[PDB]
Amino acid sequence: MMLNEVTAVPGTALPVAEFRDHLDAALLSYLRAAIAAIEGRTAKALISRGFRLALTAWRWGDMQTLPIAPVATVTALRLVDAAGVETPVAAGWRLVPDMARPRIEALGAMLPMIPTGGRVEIDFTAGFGASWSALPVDLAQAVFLLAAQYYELRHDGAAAMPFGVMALIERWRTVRVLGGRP
Amino acid sequence: MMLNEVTAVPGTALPVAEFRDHLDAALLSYLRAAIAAIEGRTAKALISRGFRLALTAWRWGDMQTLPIAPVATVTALRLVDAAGVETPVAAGWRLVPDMARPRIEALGAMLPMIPTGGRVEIDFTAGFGASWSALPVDLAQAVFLLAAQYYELRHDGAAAMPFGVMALIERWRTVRVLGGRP
Amino acid sequence: MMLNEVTAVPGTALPVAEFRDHLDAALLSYLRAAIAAIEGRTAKALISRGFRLALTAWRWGDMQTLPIAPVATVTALRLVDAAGVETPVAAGWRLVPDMARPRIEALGAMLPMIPTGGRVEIDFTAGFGASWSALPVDLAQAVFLLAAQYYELRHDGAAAMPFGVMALIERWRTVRVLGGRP
Amino acid sequence: AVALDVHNAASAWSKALLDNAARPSGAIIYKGADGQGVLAPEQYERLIFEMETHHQGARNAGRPMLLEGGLDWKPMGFSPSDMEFHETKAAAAREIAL
Amino acid sequence: SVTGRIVAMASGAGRPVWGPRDTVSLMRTGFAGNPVGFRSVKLIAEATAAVPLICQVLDLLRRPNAGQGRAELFEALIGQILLSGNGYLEAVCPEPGVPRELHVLRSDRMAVVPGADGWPVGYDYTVGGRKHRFDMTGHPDPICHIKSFHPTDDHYGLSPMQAAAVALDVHNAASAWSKALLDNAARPSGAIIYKGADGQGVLAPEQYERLIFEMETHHQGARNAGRPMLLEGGLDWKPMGFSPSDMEFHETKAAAAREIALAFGVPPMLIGIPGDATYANYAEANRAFYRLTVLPLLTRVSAALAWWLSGYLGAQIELKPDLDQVPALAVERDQLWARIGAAGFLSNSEKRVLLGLPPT
Amino acid sequence: SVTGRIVAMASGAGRPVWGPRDTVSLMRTGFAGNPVGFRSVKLIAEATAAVPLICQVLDLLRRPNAGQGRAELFEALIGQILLSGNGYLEAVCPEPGVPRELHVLRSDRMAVVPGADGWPVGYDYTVGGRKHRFDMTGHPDPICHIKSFHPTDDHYGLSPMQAAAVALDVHNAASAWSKALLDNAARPSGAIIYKGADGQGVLAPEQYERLIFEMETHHQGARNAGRPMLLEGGLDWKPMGFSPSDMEFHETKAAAAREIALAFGVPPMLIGIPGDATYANYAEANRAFYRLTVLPLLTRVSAALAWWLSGYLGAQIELKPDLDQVPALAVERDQLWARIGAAGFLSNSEKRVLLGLPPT
Repeated sequence: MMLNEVTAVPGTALPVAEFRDHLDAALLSYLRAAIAAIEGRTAKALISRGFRLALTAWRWGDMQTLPIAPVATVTALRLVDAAGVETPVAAGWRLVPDMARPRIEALGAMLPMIPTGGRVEIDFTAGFGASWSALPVDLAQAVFLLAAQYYELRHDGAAAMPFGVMALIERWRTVRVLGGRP
Repeated sequence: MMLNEVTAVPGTALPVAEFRDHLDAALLSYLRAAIAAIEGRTAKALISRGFRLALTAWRWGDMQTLPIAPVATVTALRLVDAAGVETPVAAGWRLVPDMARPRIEALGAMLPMIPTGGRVEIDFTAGFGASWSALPVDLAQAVFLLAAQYYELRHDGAAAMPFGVMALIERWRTVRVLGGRP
Repeated sequence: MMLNEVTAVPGTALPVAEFRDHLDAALLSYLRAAIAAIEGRTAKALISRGFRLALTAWRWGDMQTLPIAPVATVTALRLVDAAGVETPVAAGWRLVPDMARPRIEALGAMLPMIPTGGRVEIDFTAGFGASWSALPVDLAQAVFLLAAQYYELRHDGAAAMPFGVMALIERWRTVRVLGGRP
Repeated sequence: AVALDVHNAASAWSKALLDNAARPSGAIIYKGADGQGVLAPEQYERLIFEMETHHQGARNAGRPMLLEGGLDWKPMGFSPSDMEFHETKAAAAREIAL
Repeated sequence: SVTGRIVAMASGAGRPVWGPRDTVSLMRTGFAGNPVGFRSVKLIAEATAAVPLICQVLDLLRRPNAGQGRAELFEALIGQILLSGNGYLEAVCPEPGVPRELHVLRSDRMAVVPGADGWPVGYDYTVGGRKHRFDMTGHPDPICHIKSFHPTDDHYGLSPMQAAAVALDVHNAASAWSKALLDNAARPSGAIIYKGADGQGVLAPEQYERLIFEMETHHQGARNAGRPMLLEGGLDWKPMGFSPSDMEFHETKAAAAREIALAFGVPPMLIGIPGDATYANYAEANRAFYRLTVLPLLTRVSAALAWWLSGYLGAQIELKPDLDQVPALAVERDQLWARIGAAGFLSNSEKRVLLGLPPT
Repeated sequence: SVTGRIVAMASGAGRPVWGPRDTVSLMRTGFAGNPVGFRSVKLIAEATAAVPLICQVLDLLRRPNAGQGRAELFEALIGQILLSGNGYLEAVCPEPGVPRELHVLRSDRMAVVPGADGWPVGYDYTVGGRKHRFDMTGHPDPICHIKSFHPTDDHYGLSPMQAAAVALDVHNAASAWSKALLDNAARPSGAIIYKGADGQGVLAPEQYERLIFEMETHHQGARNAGRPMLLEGGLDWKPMGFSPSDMEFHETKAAAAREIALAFGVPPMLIGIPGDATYANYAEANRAFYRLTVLPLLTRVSAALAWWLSGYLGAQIELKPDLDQVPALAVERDQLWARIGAAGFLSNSEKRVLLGLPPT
């Protein structure tokens, strides 16, 4: 399980003008430093980039839920060999689009069996929307409440409002109560 | 279970003039950043948009209560196939309009059986009213008490009035005491 | 159980002049934002509007107490069918006017049986009086103590007097000690 | 006549104690970032699933139940379990036969 | 019989009224699932098949079919009357009289058709998707249907397992509770809490390999029980426990095991349930076993066999258990001989007849 | 038999219907895995092989094949009927009549082919990748298939181990719980907490070698139990405990051991399970053992042998246990002699016939 993204957000999609109105190379540097901070706490994507979940062994035979939460249209499910055969399989799975458990389950059988050493790599487009105007506005406000904080204080100094950065992203985090076997 | 809305609120319905009188592109940016924050804590809609609850398996055979609370006039209950047959069924259910458990129960039998892989998608119009003047005024005041706070402080700084933002929306949240099987 | 009111208070009944003397489109906006806040905590009505308790199944066979507390003169008890037969029944019940349990019990038998899917809708006139001068003056003072607070501070900032907003409405709330089956 | 009432009422005490009594095996306390806050339906369906599948049943007795920040599991008990009016019903049964 | 006209049609005239159902689900989790339900049926079935039967049918009963014998026939027969309350005995009869073979058709693959009035018109052996439709419109009536007493059912019997259906679940689930409690349960013997200089901080891999080594080599194992474990600044060892260790659903599983044996009628001494000694020394426990739940069950199956087989041979044969040649009633056999043997007022000719002996 | 036409094809006509499976996994963790399941089968198998058989076959039974003898043949045979519920006995027959050798083919390497109607058409001994396909279309039918009673299966039997499959896991896992609890468990007798002048600070190697020496020499061992251990400023000794010490899954493993013996039918007194005394003094425990789970099992295997071997010799031989020459029924043997010996109303000629003695 690697999950290294393919292409980053270009920056023409991030709201540098709207952030500036909320309060440019530094402004862009705090917007993404607050997007990465929030999407690392909530396991979201928020700009619908392209990822590559290149793992080596399925956790189940009808599973391997994807780490990044808002997912749509898995592009390919490649099965390399020990030498890198890079053969794309096209059938045997289906993405169950959920905000809770974005998973790629099966087609009535097991996942495409993984060659010994031949890791499987899945590339998908996970995120809310391609443009900033497609995000949930409470998650967009949390990015602003955080980026505007990174901008106003440069080193780790100290100052809990009713709906702060935490209270806004507390409903986008993943709720898990399993630290066990399955 | 996806629940991605179809069309957002245009903004001509949000009370930018009344909010300005309470204290315009920034004002509109804090009104919806406070509507989304409050309707995410109370699981309400407040402007009666159109949604799409596209799930894959019913939780019961006479159930699948809808996530957004104030619901009216489910438009369609489509049953796609594995290829996307998009066949709309017209009978077999009924919406029980409740503020507590907005559910689409049955017609004396099971729900329309879901094709294997052929997710069911339900599109409904959930909300209080089409215009801002139809909201419960205490929920409308909570949006103002929150939006006027997002406007007066830009980053997460600190300052509990008798009926604050929390005490006003505490009676619109969903009260659940089941974390179990049914 | 929906309980969506029919017609709101016009505003010519709310005491905008008396509130102004206590301290006009904003004043009217805080009066109703404090009436809705107090009547949501006490489950009262205070202006005797018209409601529609459109439920689907009686909780008992000699019951279905009404949610809004001060009730008088239930207008109709309609029994629609699965298609909306909208047939008004006229006998079989009686309203027991109480401030504690405003209930519509029976006439020596069960309630009018509800058609399968054919929800029953009850429309009543619940409230203290048609004019503001008919309210209990302690409940009217609580609306002023709250509306005058919404007016003097616009966002959720902080500051318990002997008879405050809470101590005045603490005797109008519903006291319930059943979270059980009956 | 009194021993019959004590026997009838203590027997209906045990029966009613089984018909209407909420014994939970625990509770998943979710305060949240605020002092109080519910979890979205997207987090409920996820949580209601991981509890039903992995943490409920006889075949799931001991799963270590990773608890994130904010979440908490308070194991609840049932303090008086046996012998509710046990001897007072037995002594009443002996006084009827007496 | 007169009411048979109105109850048969009200139940479905000439249509298969199948078994109560679940008659196959409970057989897997009540017989092949737990030892108490397995040993209870096995104890009753092999004891009932071991009792000799007298003929006031034999050659046939001793060698029923080319497969199972007299012992296996009754076991496989009683094994159905206990598991489902229904016992079917098919008989094939190439020549008139005593039928050649007797077969015990499993009761969950058999349904009754009430017919027109009262008594059924046939039976349907339904395996896979195919039926056979036996016929009851004859004098032999090839199917003998032994039913346990069912108060509310009209065409089938009641299984003692159906009564203990909840006790079997409590026993199965409490046994799987203890097993799962061992398969997935993280019991640590302690914890090395390392807060660090900060409020929280991990220790480098150079400090992990050192710490993982000094714990494995010097502080783990039986040969390392008591090492004083110097704890530096920041480090700490919190000894963790395991509060409920024994007896997880111990008595509720034991009480459930006693209620399964209670339903089937075996005394818990015989199968081996650890509990109070209601019987003394297995002399009365076995005698009460053969008297309360073995012979009363056999005297019904044997009586149904006799009346059914006597419909083939031209006689009204009787077939009852031989209460003399049973080792379980020896405690009762001798106390009879002691009473009549010590009775001197009557002569030897009188007491030979009293004890069942032919005079001399 | 008539339904045999529709059930055989619905189960697969002429195709190997293999065993329920796991018949080899449970044999390793239920017989060679734990002592209770090992001793239970070993106790039943050697007791069943030790009972003499009467012939109302002998020379063959006493010397079955060039390898195992009469004792080992029945042990290896009953050892399969207990472990898997299936017992196969191959017979090779160069000359007509009593076959030369009897071999007990292991039941997990054998599958049944139902054939056309009812009874099987052959058997497949599948070792490695090769089969043999015995043939059942003959009068001798070289394979004798002893099945324990299975209510839902049509071609195989039920193993008493399959019922106790969960109790064997609870016993195996609770025994490995205690073992692993000893192999990886850090029990320190204390801890020398050294916070230091700061909130946290290690002690130099010059202070470690000094401290590690004064603890090893003066404060460790049995000869150093009570040294008052002067603790300077900053140092501290926190005596650590071990809260759950004994009885980790103690009763749940004992109750599991009792349920394994319950399923196999042995009284826990015989194998040695510590528990309540249901039987008194092994006089009734052994008598109930040979009466409830040894002779009922032998009277089936011996009956199947007789009917199968009588298909070779031109006779319908009977072969039943010799209930006289068994030391386990002496408690029952004498109480019979006491009842009929003390009976004076009948003459010596009558009681010699009652006790099984040829008159004189």
